[PDB]
Amino acid sequence: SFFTKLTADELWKGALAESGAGARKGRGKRTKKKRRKDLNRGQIIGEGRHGFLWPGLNIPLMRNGAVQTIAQRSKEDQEKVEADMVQQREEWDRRRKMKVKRERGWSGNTWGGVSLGPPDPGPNGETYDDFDTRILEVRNVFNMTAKEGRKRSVRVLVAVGNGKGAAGFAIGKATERADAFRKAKNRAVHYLHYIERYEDHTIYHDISLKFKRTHIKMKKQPRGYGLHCHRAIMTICRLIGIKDLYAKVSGSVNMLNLTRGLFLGLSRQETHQQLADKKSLHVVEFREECGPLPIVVASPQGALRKDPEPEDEVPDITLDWEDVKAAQGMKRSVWSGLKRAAT
Amino acid sequence: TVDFIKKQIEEFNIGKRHLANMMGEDPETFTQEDIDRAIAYLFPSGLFEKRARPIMKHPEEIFPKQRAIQWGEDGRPFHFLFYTGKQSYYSLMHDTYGKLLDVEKHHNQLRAKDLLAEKTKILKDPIGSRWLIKEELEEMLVEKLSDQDYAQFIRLLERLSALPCGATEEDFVNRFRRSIPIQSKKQLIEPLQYDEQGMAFSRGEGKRKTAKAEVVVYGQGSGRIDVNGVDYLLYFPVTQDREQLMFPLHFLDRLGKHDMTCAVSGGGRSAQAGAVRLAMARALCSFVTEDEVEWMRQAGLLTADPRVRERKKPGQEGARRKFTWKKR
Amino acid sequence: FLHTLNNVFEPHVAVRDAAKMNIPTVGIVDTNCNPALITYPVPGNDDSPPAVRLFCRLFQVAISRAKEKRRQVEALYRLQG
Amino acid sequence: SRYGPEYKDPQIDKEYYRKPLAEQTEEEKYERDFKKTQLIKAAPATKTSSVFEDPVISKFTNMMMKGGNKVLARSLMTQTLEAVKRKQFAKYHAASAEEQATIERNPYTIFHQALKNCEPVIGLVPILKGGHFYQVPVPLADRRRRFLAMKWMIAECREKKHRRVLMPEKLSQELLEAFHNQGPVIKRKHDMHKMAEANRALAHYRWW
Amino acid sequence: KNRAARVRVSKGDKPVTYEEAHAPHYIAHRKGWLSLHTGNLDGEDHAAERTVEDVFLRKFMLGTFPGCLADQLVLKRRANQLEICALVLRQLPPHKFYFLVGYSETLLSHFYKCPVHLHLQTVPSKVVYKYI
RNA sequence: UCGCCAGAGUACUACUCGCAACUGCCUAAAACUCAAAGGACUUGGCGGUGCUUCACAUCCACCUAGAGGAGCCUGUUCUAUAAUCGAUAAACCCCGAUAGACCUUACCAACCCUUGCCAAUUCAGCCUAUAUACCGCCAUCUUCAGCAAACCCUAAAAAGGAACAAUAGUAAGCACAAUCAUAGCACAUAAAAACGUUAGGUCAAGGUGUAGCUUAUGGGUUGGAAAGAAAUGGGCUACA
RNA sequence: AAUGAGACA
Ligand SMILES: [K+]
Ligand SMILES: [K+]
Ligand SMILES: [K+]
Ligand SMILES: [K+]
Ligand SMILES: [Mg+2]
Ligand SMILES: [Mg+2]
Ligand SMILES: [Mg+2]
Ligand SMILES: [Mg+2]
Ligand SMILES: [Mg+2]
Ligand SMILES: [Mg+2]
Ligand SMILES: [Mg+2]
Ligand SMILES: [Mg+2]
Ligand SMILES: [Mg+2]
Ligand SMILES: [Mg+2]
Ligand SMILES: [Mg+2]
Ligand SMILES: [Mg+2]
Ligand SMILES: [Mg+2]
Ligand SMILES: [Mg+2]
Ligand SMILES: [Mg+2]
Ligand SMILES: [Mg+2]
Ligand SMILES: [Mg+2]
Ligand SMILES: [Mg+2]
Ligand SMILES: [Mg+2]
Ligand SMILES: [Mg+2]
Ligand SMILES: [Mg+2]
Ligand SMILES: [Mg+2]
Ligand SMILES: [Mg+2]
Ligand SMILES: [Mg+2]
Ligand SMILES: [Mg+2]
Ligand SMILES: [Mg+2]
Ligand SMILES: [Mg+2]
Ligand SMILES: [Mg+2]
Ligand SMILES: [Mg+2]
Ligand SMILES: [Mg+2]
Ligand SMILES: [Mg+2]
Ligand SMILES: [Mg+2]
Ligand SMILES: [Mg+2]
Ligand SMILES: [Mg+2]
Ligand SMILES: [Mg+2]
Ligand SMILES: [Mg+2]
Repeated sequence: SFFTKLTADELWKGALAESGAGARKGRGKRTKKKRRKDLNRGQIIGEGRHGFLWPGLNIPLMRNGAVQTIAQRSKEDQEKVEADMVQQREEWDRRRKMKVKRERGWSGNTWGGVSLGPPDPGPNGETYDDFDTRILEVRNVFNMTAKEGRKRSVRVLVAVGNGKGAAGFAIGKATERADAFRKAKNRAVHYLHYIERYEDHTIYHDISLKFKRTHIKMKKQPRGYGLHCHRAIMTICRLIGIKDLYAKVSGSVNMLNLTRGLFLGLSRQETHQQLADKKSLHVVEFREECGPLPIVVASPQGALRKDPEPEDEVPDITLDWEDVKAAQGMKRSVWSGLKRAAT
Repeated sequence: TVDFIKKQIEEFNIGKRHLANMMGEDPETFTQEDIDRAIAYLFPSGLFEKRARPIMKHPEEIFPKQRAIQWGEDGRPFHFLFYTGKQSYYSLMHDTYGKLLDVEKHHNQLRAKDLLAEKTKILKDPIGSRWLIKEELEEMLVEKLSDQDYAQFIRLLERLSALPCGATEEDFVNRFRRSIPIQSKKQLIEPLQYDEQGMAFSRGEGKRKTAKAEVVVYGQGSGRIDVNGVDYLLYFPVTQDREQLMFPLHFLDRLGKHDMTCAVSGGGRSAQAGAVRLAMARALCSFVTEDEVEWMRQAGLLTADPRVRERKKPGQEGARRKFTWKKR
Repeated sequence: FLHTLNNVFEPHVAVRDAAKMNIPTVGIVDTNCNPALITYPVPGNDDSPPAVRLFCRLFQVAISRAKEKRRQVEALYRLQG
Repeated sequence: SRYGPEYKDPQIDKEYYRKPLAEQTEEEKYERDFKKTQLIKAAPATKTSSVFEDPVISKFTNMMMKGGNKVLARSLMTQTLEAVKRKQFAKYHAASAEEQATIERNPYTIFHQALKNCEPVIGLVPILKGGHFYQVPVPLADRRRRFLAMKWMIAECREKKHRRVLMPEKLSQELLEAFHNQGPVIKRKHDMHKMAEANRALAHYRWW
Repeated sequence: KNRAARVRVSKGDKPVTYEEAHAPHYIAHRKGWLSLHTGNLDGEDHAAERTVEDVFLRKFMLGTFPGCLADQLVLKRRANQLEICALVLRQLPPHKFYFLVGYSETLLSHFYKCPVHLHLQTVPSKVVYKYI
């Protein structure tokens, strides 16, 4: 029955059954990963159960200048050699069950907040080791096809940043999740924004914007209290470099709109120097802990206007009801003042 | 890949020297045709694909034409149309259009001076001139083209060629001209043969539907045909079969002016009758003037019949008929 | 850009793409063009043949002088040391 | 089809080539036939330049053939023309002075004339409209009328003939019957005219 | 769809050698026969014995050289001597190759009662014809 | 500035006030049930939707020879016997079989054998169950032209990506194409035909996952699987 | 030309 035997690749290609019709449209819900074991991982050409020492294969051909001859092995010696092989195989099994504990994202199973390392180098040889990327949203996308039917595709939305004020985002979609990450990282560095940071810890002024159907409001904060924002905003803020911010999200909480709305609002930020130039007047910062000391932070380069600003007795500004309610001390929710973990 | 080509060139010359040394010929005249017959002998590869046989030729002819480097060390492109995607095609278009303006400008000056010294040389019908094929043109510009681009380029040449032609322009145009082979349907008239005091006898070959006929016609005898040593009337009882033999002779009005002996083997009665008919038509071309030979072709006498019995496909009752198809 | 519009009266793709690649553009803009993305717009006429020829010649001498005066200073630099 | 699109139908008539100088346009037709170097198909076995053949006879001979017996079909057609000739010769002898130069003794003339009287003038084709079929008369083309006349001749002599009477003699009788406008085939032709005339108001259904 | 001795297309990351890259209908058109002998001629006998011996060598050479075999063997039968041509990767030390060469030549000669020739050509890795 | 809106179904309903209404109008809940209901959009399929164009064995018009009727041969279903299995819309039905008197043979009835083919083995052996675990080898849409990977674009991207007097796409891989075979070419026929669809067919070519048997679902000997009430498919010979 | 789908994501 020697002719009845087959090749190792043929046997494993059939035993695994990873090419049939079961694994096409989710028909196979086994959920247990069948593992293929290479039976040639441990090989000693010449070694056998009977224990024959063939000169040339296992034992050296020449011993002390004399060529060895064919010889057998002692029963006790052969037992020890066989005991060595089985322990090696048991060790291999122990090194396969264990799995590397990946970085903990926003949760234990989602990919939100998981870093993928530095982006791939550009075609010109430029290397980006300072940039870091984070995953914001992974979602399976299905499409209806004439032949296959449900064509499952994976799209991801990642953001990159160096921590010095430059960051960007992009979306990458492919048939495989592994290929999806690669496309998202490379296309991210092509779209980069520069977000001005007042003293490299906070935005210059409070920002209120409405991107499509997403209402996001951000407020300036001192150095002590920082990074109290949406868990997706915190991921972007750490990449940009902002370390003190408060943000409240109202309306739709879609990840794509929130990311676009945040960058659009931050890219529209106005600095003190620009405000001084367009007004031709000095801007004075009144620190509360420094008393009534008039610290000057920016000066209008060029002509200085001698005409003071017209003082309006009652300013005409649009106030948000949430801001006034909190200021007067009427927000008594059981979630606003809760103690949380570190930033 | 310039260096790789250079390495192939030098070792091919060295390899040619070794082949000449082992073949025992003169290495100075070891031509490519000699190399092909030498390789076909040392390595007798039996394969039906003509391109799959072992080859050893000039690396320039083997390796496809490669694009040269388009920019210097500083990155500046050498040509001024490199940013158009297809520099070679558009440069040719730019030069071709520029020649048209120069011809128009030159013709305008000639009209001002009241002189017309140019003539239309587009008509090259006796030579058999045809424009470049798209595949041939792509191998001249070393760049891929499209059907829309090819048609535009050819039509532009027609405008250039329809204008008065200059000496420089014709040299430019003639690079885009190709000559077709000689086209003719005249047959080769076999000269008459004389043998052992026999005058005006010719031999013809005919074959139709697995039946080969050998007919030799004597121009000095009366009207009779001897097939396989027996009279044609006995050998062809069917009226239709004997009508086939009449068809060549009757068309030439020489039914009784030729004595023939025939030898036909294989096939049925009609296959032999058709084969003998074809052989006589080819054999009688020697005795007939050239003008009526053309008339012979127009009647279908000289054209062999390509209709042969087809095979039987596996899974079918016959050559085309299939088994009964029960829908349910 | 001697003409910022294509043959279908739409803004040229190169105008938008150049801004993406951060490439400054000097283009002649007609009365129906969009000078928003062009960093050095030149409001003028791009249809009459005399206008088009004038712009080409002006950029011919501007380039030639730049090429020549680059060479003249290089010659002076070579004899400096 | 082993013949490509370039191949054309050969010309067989010898007289077409022997007198070309009396016309100019026809000269341009065949001088360019070979000047264009167009290939010519092989001569068919059935057709020949013999002056004693006739195209209508070959088509009629082919239809009578069953299976692949061309010799038997040719033999039957030969006897049928002979059978008609014998009957016409016999009737000529037993005739008066004025009757002698009335009878036609040419079987080819009789055969050509017989078919030209059995051809229907207007045919019928079913048309589906409103879930029902209406027999709508149509002006059948010449080739269809010529083909239909031959089929009626073959169908009549094959079906309602006696077992003893031979095929060549039975067909000979019908040719004479059709030559006098009194054969059953002529009756069948009139019957098709009866149905076509009755449905004369349904001709508006057809759209061609 | 035909599946006899074919490798299916899977993106462009799986290398294929020349033998495996051609469908079986290309035999005698693009690639020759891996074995040549007189048994399958027109009027020659002794065809079944050659076939079974051929199959055994396909299984013996594959197991004698585990992993280091590149592709299929080539078997040539001249007179009564048997020639085996193989492509072997650079896996075993040259001492082991000569040991196996001597072991194979002697064992097969005394089993089929005919002289055996074993010629080896060594390549750095499997030769790739398409994809990759 | 006024009116109206607090998940869906129950509900333009029950009860209540007013009304020339009396099967009515207006006002308008709850018990209970569900974890959704609902707006817009994208691709695909489909349409007894419209417009234009087209079927060279093809749908109609139309050509020739046949099946369905009878005998016989053979294959299924049903009937029958103690007495296989598998195929069984197109893609089953002279099919696995280019092949069964014993053998083959896997079926039945009896009668024997328990390291029971091999060098060894607390192991050999299984035509035992699972084609819904599979490799192999195919059917099929199909002589349909589209599939897949790299990359770019879209005031966002579910997805889509062409205008030649060109308006966002690019170059390669597979398939078609070309080439090769049928001893000239041509034509024609063969051969080819990707990614997928039908959990299509095949544990009974063979191998093998999982489950089962182990003095028995294993091995051997002898004898025997009859029979056609009836129905049907594909064929041969005819009805001259 | 009326009807049909169950334990496929
Ligand atoms: K659609
Ligand atoms: K039948
Ligand atoms: K038995
Ligand atoms: K099994
Ligand atoms: Mg399968
Ligand atoms: Mg967890
Ligand atoms: Mg939500
Ligand atoms: Mg037939
Ligand atoms: Mg204008
Ligand atoms: Mg609300
Ligand atoms: Mg409710
Ligand atoms: Mg109502
Ligand atoms: Mg009511
Ligand atoms: Mg109430
Ligand atoms: Mg049909
Ligand atoms: Mg019959
Ligand atoms: Mg019957
Ligand atoms: Mg029957
Ligand atoms: Mg059965
Ligand atoms: Mg069954
Ligand atoms: Mg059993
Ligand atoms: Mg299946
Ligand atoms: Mg949109
Ligand atoms: Mg592509
Ligand atoms: Mg192509
Ligand atoms: Mg050929
Ligand atoms: Mg062909
Ligand atoms: Mg085929
Ligand atoms: Mg092909
Ligand atoms: Mg199934
Ligand atoms: Mg089915
Ligand atoms: Mg089944
Ligand atoms: Mg088994
Ligand atoms: Mg079974
Ligand atoms: Mg098993
Ligand atoms: Mg038993
Ligand atoms: Mg019946
Ligand atoms: Mg059949
Ligand atoms: Mg008989
Ligand atoms: Mg019902």
